Amino acid sequence: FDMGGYFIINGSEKVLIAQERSAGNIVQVFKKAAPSPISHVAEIRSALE
Amino acid sequence: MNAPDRFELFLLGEGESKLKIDPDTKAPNAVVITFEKEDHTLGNLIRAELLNDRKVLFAAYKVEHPFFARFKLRIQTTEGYDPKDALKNACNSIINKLGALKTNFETEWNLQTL
Amino acid sequence: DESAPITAEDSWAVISAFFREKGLVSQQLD
Amino acid sequence: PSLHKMSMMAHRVKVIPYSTFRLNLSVTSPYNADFDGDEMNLHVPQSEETRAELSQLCAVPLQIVSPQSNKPCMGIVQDTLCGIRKLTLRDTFIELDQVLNMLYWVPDWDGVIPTPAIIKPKPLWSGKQILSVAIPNGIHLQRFDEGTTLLSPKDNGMLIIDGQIIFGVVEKKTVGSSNGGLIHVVTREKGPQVCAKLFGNIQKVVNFWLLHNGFSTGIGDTIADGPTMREITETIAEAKKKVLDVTKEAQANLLTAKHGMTLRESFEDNVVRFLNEARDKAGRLAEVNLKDLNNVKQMVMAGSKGSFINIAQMSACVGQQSVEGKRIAFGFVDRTLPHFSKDDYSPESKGFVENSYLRGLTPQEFFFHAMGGREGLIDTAVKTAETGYIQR
Amino acid sequence: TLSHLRRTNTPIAKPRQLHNTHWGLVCPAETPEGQACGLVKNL
Amino acid sequence: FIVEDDESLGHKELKVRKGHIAKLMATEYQDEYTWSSLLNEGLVEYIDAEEEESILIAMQPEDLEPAEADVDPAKRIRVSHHATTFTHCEIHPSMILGVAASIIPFPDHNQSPRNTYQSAMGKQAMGVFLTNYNVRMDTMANILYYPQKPLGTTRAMEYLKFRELPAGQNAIVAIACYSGY
Amino acid sequence: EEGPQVKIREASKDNVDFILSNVDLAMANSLRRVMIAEIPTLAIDSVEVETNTTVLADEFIAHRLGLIPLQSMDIEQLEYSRDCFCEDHCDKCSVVLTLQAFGESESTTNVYSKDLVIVSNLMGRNIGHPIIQDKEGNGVLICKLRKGQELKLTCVAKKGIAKEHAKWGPAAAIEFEYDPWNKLKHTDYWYEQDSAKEWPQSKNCEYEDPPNEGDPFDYKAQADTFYMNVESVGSIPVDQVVVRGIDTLQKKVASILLALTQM
Amino acid sequence: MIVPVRCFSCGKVVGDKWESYLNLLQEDELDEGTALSRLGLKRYCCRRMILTHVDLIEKFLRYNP
Amino acid sequence: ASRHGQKGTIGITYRREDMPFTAEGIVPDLIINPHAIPSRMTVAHLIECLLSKVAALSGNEGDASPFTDITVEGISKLLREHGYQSRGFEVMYNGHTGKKLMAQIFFGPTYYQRLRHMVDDKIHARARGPMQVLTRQPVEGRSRDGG
Amino acid sequence: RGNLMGKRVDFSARTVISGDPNLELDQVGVPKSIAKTLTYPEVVTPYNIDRLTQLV
Amino acid sequence: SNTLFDDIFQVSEVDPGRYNKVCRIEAASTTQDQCKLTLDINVELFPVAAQDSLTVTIASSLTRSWRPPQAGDRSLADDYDYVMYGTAYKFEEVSKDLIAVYYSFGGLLMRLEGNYRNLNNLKQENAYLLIRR
RNA sequence: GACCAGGAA
Ligand SMILES: [Mg+2]
Ligand SMILES: [Zn+2]
Ligand SMILES: [Zn+2]
Repeated sequence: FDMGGYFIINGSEKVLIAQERSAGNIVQVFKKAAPSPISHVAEIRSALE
Repeated sequence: MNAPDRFELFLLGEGESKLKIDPDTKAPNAVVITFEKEDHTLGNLIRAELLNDRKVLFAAYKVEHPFFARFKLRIQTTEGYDPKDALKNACNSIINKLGALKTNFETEWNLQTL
Repeated sequence: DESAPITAEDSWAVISAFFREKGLVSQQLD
Repeated sequence: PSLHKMSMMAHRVKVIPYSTFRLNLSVTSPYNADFDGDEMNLHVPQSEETRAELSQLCAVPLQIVSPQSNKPCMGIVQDTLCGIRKLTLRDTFIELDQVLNMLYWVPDWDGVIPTPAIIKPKPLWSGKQILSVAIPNGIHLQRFDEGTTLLSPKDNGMLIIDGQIIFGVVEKKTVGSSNGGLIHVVTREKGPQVCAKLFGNIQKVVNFWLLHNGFSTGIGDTIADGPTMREITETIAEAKKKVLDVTKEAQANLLTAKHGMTLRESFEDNVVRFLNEARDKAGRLAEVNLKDLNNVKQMVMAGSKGSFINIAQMSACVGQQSVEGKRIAFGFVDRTLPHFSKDDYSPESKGFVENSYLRGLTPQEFFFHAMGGREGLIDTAVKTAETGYIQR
Repeated sequence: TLSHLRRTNTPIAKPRQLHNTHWGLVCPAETPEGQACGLVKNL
Repeated sequence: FIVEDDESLGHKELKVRKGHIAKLMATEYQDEYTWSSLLNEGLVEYIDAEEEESILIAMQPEDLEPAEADVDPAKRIRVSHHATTFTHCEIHPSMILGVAASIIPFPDHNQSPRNTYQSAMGKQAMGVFLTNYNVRMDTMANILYYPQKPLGTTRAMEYLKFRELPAGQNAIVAIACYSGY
Repeated sequence: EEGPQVKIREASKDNVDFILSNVDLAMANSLRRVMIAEIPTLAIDSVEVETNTTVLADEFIAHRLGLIPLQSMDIEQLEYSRDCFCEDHCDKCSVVLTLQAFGESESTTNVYSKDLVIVSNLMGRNIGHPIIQDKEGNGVLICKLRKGQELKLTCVAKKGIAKEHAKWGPAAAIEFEYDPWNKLKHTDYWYEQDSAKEWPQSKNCEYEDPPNEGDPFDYKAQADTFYMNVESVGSIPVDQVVVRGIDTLQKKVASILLALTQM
Repeated sequence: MIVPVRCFSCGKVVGDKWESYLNLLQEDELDEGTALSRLGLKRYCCRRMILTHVDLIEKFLRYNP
Repeated sequence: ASRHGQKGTIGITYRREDMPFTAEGIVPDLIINPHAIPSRMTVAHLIECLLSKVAALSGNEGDASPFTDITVEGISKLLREHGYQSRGFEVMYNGHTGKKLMAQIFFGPTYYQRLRHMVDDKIHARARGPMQVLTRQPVEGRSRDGG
Repeated sequence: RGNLMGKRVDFSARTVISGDPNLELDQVGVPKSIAKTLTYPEVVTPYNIDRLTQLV
Repeated sequence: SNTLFDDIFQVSEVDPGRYNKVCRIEAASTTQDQCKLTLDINVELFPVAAQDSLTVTIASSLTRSWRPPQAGDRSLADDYDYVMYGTAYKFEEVSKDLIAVYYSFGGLLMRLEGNYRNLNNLKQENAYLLIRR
């Protein structure tokens, strides 16, 4: 019945907890609120796959 | 771990007595018997039967806490009549009734064929 | 009628075969 | 956490078996405690001086009436409350056998069987009557609830004279921790001590009586009967139409904005308001339909737990779900869920839960309810932290 | 054990709320209550 | 599921037909036609969040497909399939749920957070965690003496093996006031 | 015939359906309680284990051993070990059972209560023999073995009562009912529409006359007549659970008089 | 993990009945609500006792020493 | 705990004779308070019970799967088919007196879970004991015998 | 803040609570186990001297 | 030691709103048109429908605990069919020669409008109620 | 004992 998917490091079973992050290479526009000299910004966090 | 022994429900503790009788101070010719190592089985049954005794003015019982196997019984009677005797009489009554009940069940059971 | 519409109870059969293949830890493995 | 004076109080020890600290049910609320697994600290003074400080300043009885709000901060609750109502109806009479036990159970009792309210055919006592055996003399209290005569027709209000109940049902308004309090009075009138004795007494009797009356609740109690059900469904139905209209209206540019609101801001105000009128009506529809014998209504009436809205969503309709005030967003482009078509401003799309909890939510209803629910848990865990720093 | 192997962490403009997009990908209900509410999701 | 109007014979309909269901359970009784089968025949298809944007999904199929050319009082209140533009069908709504949540019975009858609790509490319950428990030397573990499968269950429990390795016992329960204990 | 009466409605090895009549309800109830809680029985109460190679833990097995019903017919002529005079136990106050089991077969080997055997001396009284009602006469399936699985332990059964542990309970459920047409109004029927339609009539409705609505409520009335059913686990035969309970209760009510007297 | 002797609620002896209930199923091809009843299990506390039991020992058994 | 976020501790144990009983001889394993239900609105609990009662009687697995065609009405009909009243109430008798309860009780199976929080693992007391080195105050934690 | 305005302390105890219909308002049920651990420093005096010797 | 009020009434109405076992009663006097009556009554114990002609007494007798039985050997001040014991809790002057008294029989209430029995109805916990026919 | 990490009324 064991489903596996874990590691055994120094005896104890370790799970790798999935990490969430913003996708990269993606174009997004945001309004930069009231006190700003900037009014809207287009970012892209870009990286090599 | 803090659980009491289970036989404490019925085995009398050392230097304990089934009955302790003290008299009700609050009202005349009335009395309060504490039944140690006992529960509803006996309590309700005796209360029930004193309620048949015409000379009994009052009868109640209570298990003051459930952790502890015991119950207080209060009996008031018409004067002259002694609650102690009232208890006595009620008891035999129950016995005799159970006597018939025994006899009678046996006698009926004898007749089955199964 | 092996090309009939599919009922609601039928979906489970599919769902059953999903887990036959992937199991509950598909992702961690793959 | 200990945010009150009342959050630490002095008690008398009673060494007992088993491994839990046991405490009187009525001191449950000023501690904030429930037995769903919560532990509690106990400190023990070491000086003669310090025990004095405890017993003289911070003993439970002292802490009863409280300066937080010039009213009692603990009262009769839960079973004992739910039961004290049932006990004191006009309906409720008590045979000799039992009465005698109820009396003896009151650990003070002058040993005087009070004359039964009904002497033949067959002597009966009434709940009112033997309950008052617990209420001490010179305890004089009088309240009028809406539409009370001196001949209280509905068993309203409360008329207690010299520690004798004359009329009215005992419940939360009386035997709870109200300003008018049966408690507020007994403390202020007889002593912290006498009053703390009162708590005990009232519960020994009521609890006993309730033990032999029994009280319960089941799915049965959430069932809104046939006609009232159908009649709810139309109450919703018609308001769904009310919305469809104001929608069409705002789609033809006939609708006129209110002062300060967008054409749109104005539109939604009507919709949200129409759907809450809907829910609330359906709610009251069920609440009225429920018989006096309905256990849930019985708990509501005593004020032992639950309120109108609980009955509402269990029996009638859950209602509109909300996040950040507004209905459900278009997280997807121009729609709430990929199962919907675009620019859908209907109630179904934006998170009105048509169904009762009894009938069960659709998968859409489920997910929106979920969305709303999560917002709850967050600003709970938030208002917790913020509350804390504020207090500090 | 299962539910521990379908678990997601999400460090650090409004992450905690149940988003529409989360439909069918994440459990609407199975989240921790408190410091990590809605920040730890389950597939 | 994939939906196309793809029917000379009538309206819009799911690629998957009761024939495949036969072919599927054929292979189930054998314990050829796998999940990967449904996936390369293109009766079914993977959809992320982005691609989800541009489709239209039917909840139930059968219910949300043929039009109309009495109703149960007790049942809930479902909307409709007024749309013809369907692209896909939900395989089963109950799979929006996670593992823990998939043990909660009738969770669609609960206040929303009452689910969120139990879908955390069940992770503090007790039972048989693995059958090899006897041979493992884990620092701390609890096993239930006599675990029972639950009387009320979820179709999704089947896959979670919950019936074969339970968490509790079916207790004869009374909801009553008694001693006030 | 005398005081309270009985009529028996059905009877078996292990079930007595009957009717108590002319009695206080309190009395009828007390018997009920006694039958459950206070009639003496023999059950294994100590288990010394020499070898265990099972998938089942020592005490896990021990616990089950307490639940096997043992012949408790002549139990009244066995002493309570607490009062017997030996240090620990003897033949006068206890029965010794022995269990040896080894997975001889390849197929799974079964350890049943039949595999117990009394080592102690019975002084020829009906006692200690494990109850077997089993069709193929195996009794309680205690445990399962594979191959080198060996179970070797020793049991000491003693006299005891349900108050101390339920293992000593000679009776299972006890059915108890009265006034099947609620003529005493001892209960108030919850309903949606018709208290009559929603609530099922009891079998015993047939054994009392229906109330007939053209009638004033009888407040004079009182519960006598009680439809009971006793079911024995087997350690004692049903009829005896009834009798011994009657007797046991009586002995109690007696001990009270007796203390009243040393007073 | 192996059949309980005796039903928790009422206490009726139940541990003898296991193999029978398994046989009333496989061989007799009865359904459970009858197979249980054939074994004179009527008060539902006793019904649930057998009907909802998961006999894990049979798995435990399959390991070796 | 049930599967509806209804965590409880035991408060007392009663033997069978003290427990309230259905005339059928049945008796609860467990008694929960009625005041659980209304503020929490955990209707599924109630349905689980009604459904599970049928399942025990019928010996057919109870489907309490989420979105389906099972209605309380449907379940109620089966349960009445089996002889118990439609909504799983049942008249009960007091254990101490044998007298009927004036109320009928909601009564049936319900899957409960034993949780890892047990009291003899929790309980703790100290009066003089190991002290920190740096601060010379009591050490922390039940384990270490702290204050 | 954590060593002075607050401290871990001697002569203290904690455990699960449950409520009692049979305790009086102002008392608290203490487990025998804790009663046996927790101490009160009582001064030998003619008033208590015998009772005190009895406990010792 | 003696009786305090006496009259025969006839019921205009029987109301049991929301109450399984109790009904509030509405009667007026045969003798005086000046004399009304409102009375919560235990119908389970002694049933009533309207137009019933009931006799109604008061009296202060026939303090100290209550003794149950032996009443075969006792002076039952009842030749009656129903008797309660309650408390006078309001003396309402409603103009004229008109007065009302309010009694409470442990929750069962009663209001009595009249005039002339000024020299009778005291504010006494000792107040027994009696009904025949 | 520092320190990090995770989970509870
Ligand atoms: Mg809590
Ligand atoms: Zn011996
Ligand atoms: Zn059973």
